[PDB]
Amino acid sequence: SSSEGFICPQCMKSLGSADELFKHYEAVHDAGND
Amino acid sequence: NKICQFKLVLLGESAVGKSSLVLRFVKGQFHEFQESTIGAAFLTQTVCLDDTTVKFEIWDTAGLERYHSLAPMYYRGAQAAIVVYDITNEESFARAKNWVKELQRQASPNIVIALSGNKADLANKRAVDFQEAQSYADDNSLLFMETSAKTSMNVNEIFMAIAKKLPK
Ligand SMILES: Nc1nc2c(ncn2[C@@H]2O[C@H](COP(=O)(O)OP(=O)(O)OP(=O)(O)O)[C@@H](O)[C@H]2O)c(=O)[nH]1
Ligand SMILES: [Mg+2]
Ligand SMILES: [Zn+2]
Repeated sequence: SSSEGFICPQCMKSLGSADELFKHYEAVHDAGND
Repeated sequence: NKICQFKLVLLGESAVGKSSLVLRFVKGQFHEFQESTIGAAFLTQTVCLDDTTVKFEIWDTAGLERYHSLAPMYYRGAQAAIVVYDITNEESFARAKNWVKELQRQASPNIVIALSGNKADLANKRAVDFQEAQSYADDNSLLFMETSAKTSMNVNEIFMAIAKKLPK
């Protein structure tokens, strides 16, 4: 797991693109959902 | 003795030297051919002061404008920031002020902000006067130093200044 890239700062999940990161973050870390 | 952990974020225009600054601090290294960051890189390093081990969890963000909207994800819950400009580039200093503003408006109320005037080894090509940057820092309670990731000038010093100011 690369120490650089579109890493989620909350769980350190490495995602393949910025869009996948935004998607991931909103599904798992924002206020239950949205 | 005790250990204090803090999330720290590096922000600033592309090519100002954010990844170089942190590589210097973390690894004691510097690359002339450092690659532009894609997204953000995670690094960590400690300082010690007043019996306290201060551990920085560092997010080195990509400065390119296309990544602007990702920055808030990385400075969410950040207790410290370093906004970096290039002393040979007055426009990079204008972009630095706008990052400082965004931080004032959108970051945690407790954030300790440092301002780095980087590439100070190139002082013979200076575009940004020291006292102008200092005046801006003083007026906004920013910690300001001119640094050089290349020579190592003030690199440890700026991170130590942050540590001092952070609630411990
Ligand atoms: N002379 C001099 N060159 C520096 C200094 N710091 C960084 N550089 C060089 O400036 C170029 C860009 O540095 P980076 O660390 O990659 O800049 P960055 O802010 O991380 O750029 P992005 O990741 O695109 O946002 C590289 O060639 C570095 O070697 C410095 O203090 N003095
Ligand atoms: Mg970089
Ligand atoms: Zn995550």
